[PDB]
Amino acid sequence: KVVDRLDSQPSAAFEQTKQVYTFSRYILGPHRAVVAPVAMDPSEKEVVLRAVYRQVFGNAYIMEEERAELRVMESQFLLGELSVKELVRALAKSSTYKVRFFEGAVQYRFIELCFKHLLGRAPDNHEEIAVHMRKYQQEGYDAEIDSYLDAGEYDNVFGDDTVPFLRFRGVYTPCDSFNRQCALQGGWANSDKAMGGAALSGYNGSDGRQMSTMIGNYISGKPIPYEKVAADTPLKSTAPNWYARPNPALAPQPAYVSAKEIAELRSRVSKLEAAWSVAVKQSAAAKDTVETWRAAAKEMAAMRGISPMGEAYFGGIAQKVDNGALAQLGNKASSYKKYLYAIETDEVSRLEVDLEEAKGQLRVLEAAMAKSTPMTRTAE
Amino acid sequence: SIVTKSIVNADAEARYLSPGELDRIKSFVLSGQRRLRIAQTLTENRERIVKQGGQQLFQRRPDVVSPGGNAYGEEMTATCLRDLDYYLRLVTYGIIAGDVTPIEEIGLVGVKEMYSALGTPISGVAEGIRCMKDVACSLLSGEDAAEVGFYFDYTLAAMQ
Amino acid sequence: SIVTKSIVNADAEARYLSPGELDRIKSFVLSGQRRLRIAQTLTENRERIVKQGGQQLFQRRPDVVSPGGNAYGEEMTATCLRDLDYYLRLVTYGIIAGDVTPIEEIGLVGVKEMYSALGTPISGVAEGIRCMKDVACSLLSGEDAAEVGFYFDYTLAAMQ
Amino acid sequence: MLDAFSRVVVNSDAKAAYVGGSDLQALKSFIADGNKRLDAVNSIVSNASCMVSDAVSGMICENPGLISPGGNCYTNRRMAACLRDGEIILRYVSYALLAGDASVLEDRCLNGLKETYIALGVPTNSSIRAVSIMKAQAVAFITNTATERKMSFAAGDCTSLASEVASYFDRVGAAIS
Amino acid sequence: AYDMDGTGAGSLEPRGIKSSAVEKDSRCFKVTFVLPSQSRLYTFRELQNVYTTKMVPFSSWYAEQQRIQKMGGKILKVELVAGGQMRSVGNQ
Amino acid sequence: RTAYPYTGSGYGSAGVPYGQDTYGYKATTAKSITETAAQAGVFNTFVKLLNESGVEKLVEQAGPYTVFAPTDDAFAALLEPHSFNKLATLLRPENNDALRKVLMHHVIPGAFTSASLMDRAVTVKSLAGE
Amino acid sequence: QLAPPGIPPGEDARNNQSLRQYVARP
Amino acid sequence: MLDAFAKVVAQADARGEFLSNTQIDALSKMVKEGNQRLDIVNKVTSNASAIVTNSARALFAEQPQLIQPGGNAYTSRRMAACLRDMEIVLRYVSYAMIAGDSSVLDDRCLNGLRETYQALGTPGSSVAVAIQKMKDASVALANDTTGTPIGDCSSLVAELAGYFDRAAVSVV
Amino acid sequence: MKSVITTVVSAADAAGRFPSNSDLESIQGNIQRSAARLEAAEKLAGNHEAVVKEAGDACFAKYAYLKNPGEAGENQEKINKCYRDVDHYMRLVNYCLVVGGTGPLDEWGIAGAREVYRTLNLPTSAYVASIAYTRDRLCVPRDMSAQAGVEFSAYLDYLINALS
Ligand SMILES: *CC[C@H]1/C(=C/c2[nH]c(/C=C3N=C(/C=C4\NC(=O)C(CC)=C4C)C(C)=C\3CCC(=O)O)c(CCC(=O)O)c2C)NC(=O)[C@@H]1C
Ligand SMILES: *[C@@H](C)[C@H]1/C(=C/C2=NC(=C\c3[nH]c(C[C@H]4NC(=O)C(C=C)=C4C)c(C)c3CCC(=O)O)/C(CCC(=O)O)=C2C)NC(=O)[C@@H]1C
Ligand SMILES: *[C@@H](C)[C@H]1/C(=C/C2=NC(=C\c3[nH]c(C[C@H]4NC(=O)C(C=C)=C4C)c(C)c3CCC(=O)O)/C(CCC(=O)O)=C2C)NC(=O)[C@@H]1C
Ligand SMILES: *[C@@H](C)[C@H]1/C(=C/C2=NC(=C\c3[nH]c(C[C@H]4NC(=O)C(C=C)=C4C)c(C)c3CCC(=O)O)/C(CCC(=O)O)=C2C)NC(=O)[C@@H]1C
Ligand SMILES: *[C@H](C)[C@H]1/C(=C/C2=NC(=C\c3[nH]c(C[C@H]4NC(=O)C(C=C)=C4C)c(C)c3CCC(=O)O)/C(CCC(=O)O)=C2C)NC(=O)[C@@H]1C
Ligand SMILES: *[C@H](C)[C@H]1/C(=C/C2=NC(=C\c3[nH]c(C[C@H]4NC(=O)C(C=C)=C4C)c(C)c3CCC(=O)O)/C(CCC(=O)O)=C2C)NC(=O)[C@@H]1C
Ligand SMILES: *[C@H](C)[C@H]1/C(=C/C2=NC(=C\c3[nH]c(C[C@H]4NC(=O)C(C=C)=C4C)c(C)c3CCC(=O)O)/C(CCC(=O)O)=C2C)NC(=O)[C@@H]1C
Ligand SMILES: C=CC1=C(C)[C@@H](Cc2[nH]c(/C=C3N=C(/C=C4\NC(=O)[C@H](C)[C@H]4CC)C(C)=C\3CCC(=O)O)c(CCC(=O)O)c2C)NC1=O
Ligand SMILES: C=CC1=C(C)[C@@H](Cc2[nH]c(/C=C3N=C(/C=C4\NC(=O)[C@H](C)[C@H]4CC)C(C)=C\3CCC(=O)O)c(CCC(=O)O)c2C)NC1=O
Ligand SMILES: CCC1=C(C)/C(=C/C2=NC(=C\c3[nH]c(/C=C4\NC(=O)[C@H](C)[C@H]4CC)c(C)c3CCC(=O)O)/C(CCC(=O)O)=C2C)NC1=O
Ligand SMILES: CCC1=C(C)/C(=C/C2=NC(=C\c3[nH]c(/C=C4\NC(=O)[C@H](C)[C@H]4CC)c(C)c3CCC(=O)O)/C(CCC(=O)O)=C2C)NC1=O
Ligand SMILES: CCC1=C(C)/C(=C/C2=NC(=C\c3[nH]c(/C=C4\NC(=O)[C@H](C)[C@H]4CC)c(C)c3CCC(=O)O)/C(CCC(=O)O)=C2C)NC1=O
Repeated sequence: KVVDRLDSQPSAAFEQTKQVYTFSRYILGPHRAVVAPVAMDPSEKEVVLRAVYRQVFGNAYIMEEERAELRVMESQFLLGELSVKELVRALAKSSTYKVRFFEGAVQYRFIELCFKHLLGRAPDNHEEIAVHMRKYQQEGYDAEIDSYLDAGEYDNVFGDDTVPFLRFRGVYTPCDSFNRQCALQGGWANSDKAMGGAALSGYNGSDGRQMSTMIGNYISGKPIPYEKVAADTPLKSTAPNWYARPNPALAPQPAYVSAKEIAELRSRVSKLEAAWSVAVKQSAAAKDTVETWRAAAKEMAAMRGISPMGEAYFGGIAQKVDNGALAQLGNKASSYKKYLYAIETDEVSRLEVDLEEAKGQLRVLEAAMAKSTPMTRTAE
Repeated sequence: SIVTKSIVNADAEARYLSPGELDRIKSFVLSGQRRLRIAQTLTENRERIVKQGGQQLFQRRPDVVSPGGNAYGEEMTATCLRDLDYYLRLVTYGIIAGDVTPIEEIGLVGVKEMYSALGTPISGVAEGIRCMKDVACSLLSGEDAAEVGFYFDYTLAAMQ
Repeated sequence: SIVTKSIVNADAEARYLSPGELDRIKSFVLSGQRRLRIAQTLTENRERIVKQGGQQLFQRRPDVVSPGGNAYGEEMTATCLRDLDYYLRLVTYGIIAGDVTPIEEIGLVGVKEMYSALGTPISGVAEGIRCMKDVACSLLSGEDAAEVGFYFDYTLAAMQ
Repeated sequence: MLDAFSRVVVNSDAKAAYVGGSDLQALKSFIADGNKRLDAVNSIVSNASCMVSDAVSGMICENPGLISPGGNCYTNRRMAACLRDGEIILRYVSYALLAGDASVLEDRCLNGLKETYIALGVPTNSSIRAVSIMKAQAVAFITNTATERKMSFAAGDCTSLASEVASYFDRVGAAIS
Repeated sequence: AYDMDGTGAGSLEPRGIKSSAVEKDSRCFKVTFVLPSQSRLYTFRELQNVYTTKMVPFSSWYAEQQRIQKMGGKILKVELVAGGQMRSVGNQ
Repeated sequence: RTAYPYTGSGYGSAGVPYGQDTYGYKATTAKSITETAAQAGVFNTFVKLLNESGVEKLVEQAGPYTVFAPTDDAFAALLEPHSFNKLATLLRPENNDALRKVLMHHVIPGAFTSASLMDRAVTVKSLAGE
Repeated sequence: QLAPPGIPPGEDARNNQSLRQYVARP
Repeated sequence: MLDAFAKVVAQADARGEFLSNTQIDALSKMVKEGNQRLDIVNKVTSNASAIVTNSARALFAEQPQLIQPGGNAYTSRRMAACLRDMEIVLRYVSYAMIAGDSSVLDDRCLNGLRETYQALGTPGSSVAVAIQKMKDASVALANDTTGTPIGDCSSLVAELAGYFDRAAVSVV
Repeated sequence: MKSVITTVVSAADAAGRFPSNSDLESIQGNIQRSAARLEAAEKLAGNHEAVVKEAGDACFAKYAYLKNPGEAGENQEKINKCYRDVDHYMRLVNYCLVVGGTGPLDEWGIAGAREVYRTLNLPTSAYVASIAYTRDRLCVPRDMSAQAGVEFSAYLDYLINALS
């Protein structure tokens, strides 16, 4: 039993943060929970208002000429009768929101943006998308914003005083839906005006189509390609800055590939993962030279004990026996330090590291070979 | 293998094998069935050899297992018998090969550097080999023990 | 000596010594007063440096003097301390000669062959010289105990 | 929220004054007793865990009716919650000691804390006794007169910090009263 | 000590190859060549490998590379693996 | 039975010849900088400039270099409005010294491989001096 | 090395004397 | 006799100038050194007997002609006067170390010491050997930790070596 | 991580402001407090194997029930993986002293430790009886300076506060 409750449930009375957030990517980056305190200074009402305009507009840039329509609902928050969940309801029902994300958007793109902005959650399966389409056609835009917020999910996750954030939930109910979140919040330096093509399709930046890619992955249950999760991603904004020996970062697609060097790489991963299957099996029994004598060497050393440390005279000279737990076994400081160097010393781990350096290189060399007819080649 | 050592001496002279050097191989391959029996009877007595040969090493050198000794503790005496098991393995190679060059290139060249780097008394290692030779030779006839006794004694010389 | 190595090195090229090579001879004869005094301070502490050094060696290596060890018995331990006196005498020659070449030409060329033939553990002779180094280095000043310790560390490196 | 140097600007702004040579005296005393302030905040957050269980368990040993059936520290769900809010109160107190002003203890933590405990059912008279035990420990660590933990300071006296922090604990003892 | 002490024509030492290496120079090349014997058919000595790749010091590359040419050999490649290029001092 | 055998003959070996082909010290198959670039067929403009400017004399030296030669598409990308203002006068037949300083900036002393530069920021001085 | 005889070191009186009235020290 | 602080004031008064802000900060870092300067003076006076009697014992070993009959340090009174001069020079060098200025050392220890040793016939080159033997015996005793916290005393030990060198050239 | 620099650049970037004057002032306090805590990181780098050995057998002398069959010290392989864990916690404290704040102990040594010690049945009192031993062995002028011993015993108590 590792986790005890998910983030879709309310927090228990004995915790500050939730449990699934404590070892997630939540602790590592900017996608955290900003809460408004009980009594707010006007300087720290900006720290809550700049975080709302980050999330709810999805890194769109509100000019001050067009922040002037929001001063009526800003001041109703700065007074203090609109909570954060009621400010974002009126901000979604605004005019500057419907111009940006509704009035040129296909209905798939508007729902997946409302799933990104109001909830911290890319759209999970298909019949959830379908039922949220099937209010707007029957009830209009007005009641459909009450679908996301006036259900159990917003109250259990954000309450009424937290600004929405992209949730790194730990447990994902399809495991595909972790990929959707990384394909939708795709970059710190990105925004939905760019990802939806809403600046290049129109005239001087206005009149854009907010058209969606990855529509077919909603209907047909199909995974996201791994490039859209590893190269322009929240995982690079929340990068752990580890030493990882299989480094997950997507290398740049090279110019000047050749089908010769792909065939040598494709062959050598078959030499490595066939070797891995015959070395994993060989290990766990006969890997250790000093293991068959352990029961014979453990029955030989079990006599001549000195309780008041400083016995074993061996003549009249003195010997300084120490009764530590480690040194009673005959071990040194290098006995526990050997577990740290087993990456370039083990034969089972050297194979697996060398295998996945190669499928890293093969996944980007193959994909650069997906290019065609007028290609100029090289001599290595 | 004497077949290997017998060809390298002929190529150095740049000539075919002499009529005498050919008699070496047929007299060696003739005794192949005998060497397989000798080395095999030692293989079936590993625990009786390396354990008995090891405990006797702890009576003639009680300091290697006392506090401050190299083989003090459960692990250093477990690594203790590991070295003895290596050398009994190499002696069976030399018997089937008819040469000490298997033992020489595996465990005799650079042995003083390895053990000096580990702090292990080389005089205590050869004492365990002299104790394994008595356990080994006691399970074989005098006809065979005098033959296998050379491979044990050859390693003692190089280990000093 | 520093002068000897400069003359033989310039003879292999068949030429005269250069100003850089003559400065090393001037810089060496200037320190002759300090070298003659440091060697005198060690020669006056023979019985303490030797006896003190061999006393600590038998606590870090109690097996060499126990039953079965090389230096077992009064006559053997007497020759035990006799060897430490050889290397203390050689160290005073190196401090005065300006380099370690007397220690090498006397008692370092073939030292591993000598001690392997006598049955003596060479690792114990290097442990006994390291104990004499601590005793001899406790009778000297700040910078005079540093260089004298280098002549004791050279002997141990060449003895392993 | 505010600290010590911002209170003397807020006070000197309703009178439209510059902050000159007279008002700079309470602040030069603040920046010269600064190493004593960090040495007092370090001495409190370094014992923060053991102070709270010292205090909640003292709240039980004097009042056995808190662990009785239906008591407010009955299950493990409720006993752990009482150890949680003890750690929040000591956290917001030690914020105000570091700044030099209770302007952050009184608007984040203490503002609305009393009426929250009424909606839950937390007894206030026993939760006073917890903060009072915590006050006895925080003035014991600052003055280095804890009987079982001697931190190592330079020689001097911190009686004003031991009385600045006692008033911070009495605000918590007066707000939820 | 070095090969360029002025020894040339009309000196007491016989005429030979002179190198431009300093005293105890430490530059080495890496060469590759084939050198047939061209005398085995009247001496009848053993057969030896004539395809060589080895590191040769700067001090001897003029003499070696001039000897391989006299004896019919063919040099297939040469590179400098140790030393600097156009260094004034620091070749020792 | 292993994964990474060791090379060598005789007893205590694995069955792999020394150096994987009995060649302990193998001969150099790689070729010079100026001809390995002319062989690939994409460093056409670059190598032609090294011959016309005179920088080819030091690109062939034995010194370990780390060249950053620009592809032929890079030299064709100089038609940008900005970069053209800076380098359009290098086309004049009298500005050869200015071309040598712009080319010699790509020859770095030392052998920096793409794997040694992983997660490391290094600063050096080009053969031009900057 | 040392000041002249009798002059307390660092406390000379000819320190900043102008040239037009400088007296040479015997 | 004036210390390092009064040396700055004595130069400023002959200019008629106030001390500028770059001179006060050079004096506020002399205060910041402070405790490290008193640690040096404490270490060379606590061992002041051992510095003299070891450097003397090491001076007649190198130069045995000083204590032969006919040497300058052969008798009881001539030997005691030899150890006396070394304690005086070591006393005034520690006065200049606590002051930060060599003014007291050449005011009343070094004025006429060269002409004194020429009158007596004392070999002043051998007196300079004895100052240098006391120098490194106290330099090596300044930069060992032994109850001090770990830090950099490198500029102060270089300052202490300068006073021993000034006394050793003002004697021959 | 969590350093002095990372808190003043992430609070700035949340606001959208350049490095302000109160930012560069806080990095000056990183210059004054530096040599105190870079003096305790070097004392830990050159003497850790003698600290970890002495801190490790304090765990087994205090609780000798661990060496029973069934517990977390039943053989030589688990005992080596015990002294290894003390050398991990001691190496992270050396990383915290070099960075400046509690960056490395949070993300590499705490964030998940409440879970991996429950499933593997590792008792956590046995972890803190090794860390509390080293905090009580600190003789503050002998081992290091007095201000280094504050910076050293601060992360030692930060860790005991997180595991208890
Ligand atoms: C080991 C030292 C070397 C040495 C010393 C030596 N000195 C003397 C005699 C005198 N020294 C002084 C010195 C001082 N007088 C002062 O007032 C001061 C402070 C300003 C000093 C440092 C004086 C006045 C004398 C002569 C009077 C006396 O006897 O005290 C002597 C004795 C010479 C004699 O003939 O009596 C010795 C031996 N000489 C050496 O050989 C050492 C190298
Ligand atoms: C009262 C609680 C104590 C006490 C306090 C004193 N502390 C004094 C000096 C002091 N404390 C520190 C560490 C502090 N400064 C920092 O920068 C940080 C963290 C980043 C901390 C925790 C320092 C550096 C100093 C200065 C002395 C030193 O160099 O170690 C102090 C002296 C007064 C002063 O210097 O201002 C006092 C009185 N002392 C006590 O005895 C009670 C119990
Ligand atoms: C260089 C000689 C040493 C070294 C010296 C340091 N000492 C430091 C502080 C310090 N020094 C003293 C000695 C001195 N001060 C006095 O008041 C008296 C007696 C009246 C003496 C003899 C004291 C008392 C102190 C304590 C000051 C304090 O800590 O408050 C010091 C700086 C401390 C630090 O930064 O850690 C240094 C560097 N240290 C060395 O490594 C060499 C060997
Ligand atoms: C000995 C005094 C301890 C003890 C230790 C054991 N730990 C075991 C496994 C283990 N420990 C950790 C945490 C550790 N690894 C890290 O990388 C870091 C920080 C960088 C830390 C603190 C992990 C992740 C694991 C599992 C993987 C592994 O083997 O390292 C362990 C083995 C238990 C088992 O195999 O069932 C032991 C015995 N046990 C004790 O009794 C005290 C608490
Ligand atoms: C353990 C046996 C593996 C291993 C696992 C790691 N997984 C890490 C993050 C992570 N793991 C999952 C899988 C799981 N979570 C789910 O929600 C679902 C399905 C609904 C599954 C199967 C996911 C989706 C994620 C990413 C989500 C997140 O991080 O919040 C992880 C941490 C990596 C990191 O911090 O960068 C590890 C180490 N790793 C192993 O070595 C063994 C083989
Ligand atoms: C312990 C000394 C008390 C006690 C505490 C209980 N509190 C319970 C719930 C609860 N506690 C707080 C206080 C805390 N949260 C904050 O945000 C702040 C200030 C910033 C503080 C001090 C709150 C707000 C709540 C309710 C909401 C929540 O739990 O998150 C609680 C649980 C009651 C239950 O299980 O029904 C307990 C037992 N109770 C006691 O008897 C002593 C006196
Ligand atoms: C400068 C690049 C020279 C140089 C000259 C030095 N002069 C020193 C002292 C000094 N200078 C003067 C002449 C000065 N006083 C005036 O009133 C006028 C003109 C109106 C001038 C040029 C005098 C009279 C004196 C002595 C009085 C005094 O000490 O102030 C001097 C210090 C000498 C010393 O203390 O022994 C120097 C070093 N300095 C150089 O290095 C080059 C040669
Ligand atoms: C019925 C149960 C019961 C208890 C548990 C104690 C709890 C307790 N401790 C103190 C008093 C104190 N309590 C602590 C707390 C601690 N001491 C430490 O060193 C640790 C950090 C921490 C325990 C983990 C401290 C430091 C003092 C001050 C005196 C001292 O211990 O040095 C006080 C108030 C003052 C007093 O009574 O004198 C109380 C109620 N008393 C009880 O009646
Ligand atoms: C990383 C920081 C760090 C430390 C704190 C020490 C911790 C430590 N201290 C000692 C060793 C010691 N420590 C002390 C100190 C004391 N004993 C007392 O009774 C007094 C209360 C206290 C003075 C403050 C003494 C006297 C010894 C030597 C005797 C002993 O080992 O107990 C040893 C044994 C090896 C040694 O001598 O150093 C170790 C590991 N080492 C470190 O590397
Ligand atoms: C087949 C050729 C061959 C040999 C012999 C060999 C020996 C060998 N002996 C070792 C250690 C050791 N060897 C000994 C040996 C001894 N202690 C004593 O008291 C005796 C004098 C002596 C004989 C038992 C000990 C105690 C260790 C462990 C040292 C340590 O753990 O630090 C080790 C290091 C650990 C390991 O086994 O990987 C090697 C490699 N390797 C080889 O390839
Ligand atoms: C100047 C260079 C030099 C050296 C070093 C030297 C050594 C030397 N050591 C000898 C014996 C010996 N050496 C030792 C030495 C030791 N026993 C121990 O336990 C220690 C580990 C070790 C060092 C103290 C012993 C015990 C003997 C006598 C051996 C015997 O009698 O069986 C002998 C034979 C007897 C003699 O002639 O004295 C020589 C010649 N000769 C030289 O010319
Ligand atoms: C008989 C056929 C043959 C030739 C010609 C030959 C040349 C030859 N020239 C060399 C060097 C050299 N050659 C020169 C030559 C010149 N510098 C200039 O500025 C001029 C352009 C040029 C004179 C025309 C220099 C300066 C070196 C030394 C290079 C250095 O030390 O870096 C070396 C390296 C070894 C040594 O210098 O001793 C060889 C082997 N070897 C042969 O087997």
